[PDB]
Amino acid sequence: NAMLSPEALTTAVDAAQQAIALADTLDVLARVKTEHLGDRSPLALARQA
RNA sequence: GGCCAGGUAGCUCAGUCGGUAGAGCGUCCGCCUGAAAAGCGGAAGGUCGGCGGUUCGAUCCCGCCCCUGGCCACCA
Ligand SMILES: [Mg+2]
Repeated sequence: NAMLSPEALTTAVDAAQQAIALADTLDVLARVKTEHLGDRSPLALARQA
C-alpha cells in the first residue's frame, strides 16, 4: 500500500540515484546495485508486494 | 538429416504454466587460529539459452532461432 505510492517510490528512486551518483569506483557501484536494485532493495520489494 | 529428453549460480542439479527462484559444493566476511580448516553466524553471485511479440509487467504465454545429452541415420 504505502510502499506503492508515487511519494514512496520517488523516495526510493531518489535514494537509489543518490547512491549511484556518489559511487566513484566500480566496486562501490556493485554494492550500490545490491542495496538499491537487488532482490532486497526498496524497489524490488515493491514489485514483490 | 530423423526421434526423445533437456538448457536455471563458478560446478552438479531440483523447480516454477505473469509480479520472491532454490539446494549441494565453489566465492566473500565476523567469531575462532601464530596462520588455517572444521564448527557457529552472516553476505555476494542468475540478463532462468537468444532475439522479437503479447502485457502495466514474462524464466513461465505466442513466434523465430541457437546450443547440450542420449538413441538412430550417414561416411574417406
Ligand atoms: Mg550449468
